[PDB]
Formats: sequence, C-alpha cells, structure tokens
Amino acid sequence: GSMEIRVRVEKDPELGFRIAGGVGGRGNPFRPDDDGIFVTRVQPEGPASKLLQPGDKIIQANGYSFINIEHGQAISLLKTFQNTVELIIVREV
Amino acid sequence: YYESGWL
Repeated sequence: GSMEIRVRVEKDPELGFRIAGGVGGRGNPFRPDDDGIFVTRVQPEGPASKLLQPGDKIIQANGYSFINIEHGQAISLLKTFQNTVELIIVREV
Repeated sequence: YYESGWL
C-alpha cells in the first residue's frame, strides 16, 4: 500500500507545516511505535498545502536521510535549508 | 509526543 513520493516545497517564506516524532520525540499521533518524522499540520494556502498532508512520514530532505534521525535534528535541518526542500515522504494510498 | 513549531 504505502508509497515513497517526492514533493518540492518552496519556502515562501517558510515550509508551512509542523512535525512530530523522531528519535527522542516520544512518538506521534499516527503510528506510536514508528519513531520516524510525521507531518502533523499543514497550513491551508501555505506552500505545502497542495503537496503534503497530515500523516505523511518524511524519510529524506534534500538528500539527507530522515530515517533514524533525532527530533531536534530534523527540525534544525528543515529550518536551515534556505529555498527549496525536496522531500521524500511515505504515504498510504 | 513532541510537536515542532511551524516550519
């Protein structure tokens, strides 16, 4: 069922989503025993609104693996990219 | 669980 999808979010001025999870993140509202990074909220009319959705699991960002990544490390990485953030996400279809 | 701010 699940597929790895690639999307490009243009910071305008930010990505327009929140996340939960990661190593040390004490879980997420979707799959408690998955320690990965999950999108929790997408800003309507924001840069991610046609691309990402709550529940999506981010497993890569601009070539950097998000598998086994810590919670703050993922937040810092996403904050630090200055323009386009090409994401690979896992989504149930 | 811990949730980030808006990114």
